[PDB]
Amino acid sequence: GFKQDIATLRGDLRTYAQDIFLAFLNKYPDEKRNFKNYVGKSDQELKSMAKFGDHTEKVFNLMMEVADRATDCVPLASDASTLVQMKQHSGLTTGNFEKLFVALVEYMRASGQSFDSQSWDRFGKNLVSALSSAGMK
Ligand code: HEM
Repeated sequence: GFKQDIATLRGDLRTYAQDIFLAFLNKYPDEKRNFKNYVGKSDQELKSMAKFGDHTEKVFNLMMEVADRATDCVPLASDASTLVQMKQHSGLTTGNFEKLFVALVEYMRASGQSFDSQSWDRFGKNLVSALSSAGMK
């Protein structure tokens, strides 16, 4: 289930992080409007740009901690507060986070592997709710 999935992702986190984030950016190309440096780049290119590698590993390191601190796929309100308050996320709305989690669940659904994709779908919805409650637009 969900807690085992966190252990599976953590065991190859840099590969999973890059591959899910690319799934996100390829499913929702207008989302590169938050990442202008990523325009006109193939996946293999993006993987070779330092700020892509280093945002994406830091995104997934923190997302796995937030997932690990959750109860029944419901994140801590403190985790949502921390995420909202991040100066680098001033541009963003809950829509940006919803799209990341849609791509993450679709990635799990298409993988060869017994991920609990329904728990990730609830985690993504619950995080978006928590972000709204913490002050995200
Ligand atoms: C659980 C979800 C997310 C986490 C945990 C997260 C985490 C982070 C972290 C830790 C940083 C600091 C990394 C660094 O610059 O050294 C950062 C920066 C940033 N995040 Fe996020 N982020 C998340 C979702 C998003 C989403 C969905 C977007 C846009 C759709 C986004 C856009 C950005 C941008 C634009 C920056 C700074 C510029 C850059 O990425 O190069 N983040 N994020």
